[PDB]
Amino acid sequence: QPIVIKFSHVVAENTPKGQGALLFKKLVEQRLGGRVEVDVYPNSSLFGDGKEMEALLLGDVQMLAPSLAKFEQYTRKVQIFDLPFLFDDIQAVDRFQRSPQGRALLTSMQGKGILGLAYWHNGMKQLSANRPLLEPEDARGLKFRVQASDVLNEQFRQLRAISRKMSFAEVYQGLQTGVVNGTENTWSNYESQKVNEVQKYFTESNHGLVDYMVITNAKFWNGLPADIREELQRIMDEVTVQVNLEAERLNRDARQRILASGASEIHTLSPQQRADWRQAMQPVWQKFRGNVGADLLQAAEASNR
Ligand SMILES: C=C(CC(=O)O)C(=O)O
Repeated sequence: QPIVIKFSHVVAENTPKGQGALLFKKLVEQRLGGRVEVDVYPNSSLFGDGKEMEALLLGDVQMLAPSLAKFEQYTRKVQIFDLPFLFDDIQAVDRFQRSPQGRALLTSMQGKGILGLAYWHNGMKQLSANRPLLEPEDARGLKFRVQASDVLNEQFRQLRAISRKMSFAEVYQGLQTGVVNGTENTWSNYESQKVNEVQKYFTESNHGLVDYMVITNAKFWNGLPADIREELQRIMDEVTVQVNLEAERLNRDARQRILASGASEIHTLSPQQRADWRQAMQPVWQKFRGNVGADLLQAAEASNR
């Protein structure tokens, strides 16, 4: 009789998405009277990148919240969120997500059996490496780990660097062993996974973002009793507010803990240095302009107002 919802993810528990998954479980327990139960599998403990979606389509899991950079095998529209320097900050991405177009992207993969339920924020991305990254030319010849995204692969190729798509669980070992010597991520991801132990230099570039689309199997979700589906959506909407609030503070704490370690430095780009990094990376947009389309790019650019 109880409907079971298995929510798998790849991040540590002490994170926006980690706390969000646990909060969803808690609120379902406190409000659904045992009619729904939620199991949460963090840190790739059940499924890591890629495999998670294969499992979602098979029904081995009922809920995921993957980075918006990881949907190119289902749609090419969500690639917009990966374009470097498109969004000035999370407030901008939030505006885009709220737009009619941003809301419609939650159904962009419905024909493949994937239903989006919400956007969760994590934060802006920074750059890391074993050498200082002050000017774009510093990235040349480095090997950067990226999420499984052609946009992100091309971003570093544009900087004359090598890109290596790797699952999130593999980043630490990849950097520790030299398979990669740098990467990009939020302060939360870096500190939660202790990647600062293997990256001496960080650059607060805010050159992109890590945000998530909470997703489910359309067949499973659309097959739930209406009253339960609606209540679960209402809970999810409350959980979204909480995740979005904790994301900001968790990212600030993570930065402080990295700076306090003494084993890693952080360089903050001047507005002009940032413009130069933007100038060097923005050419990549031309490669995806066709996939995303002029309207989405217009809406995203308008979100910076
Ligand atoms: C974005 C991530 C992980 C995530 O926060 O879900 C990554 O870099 O693979």
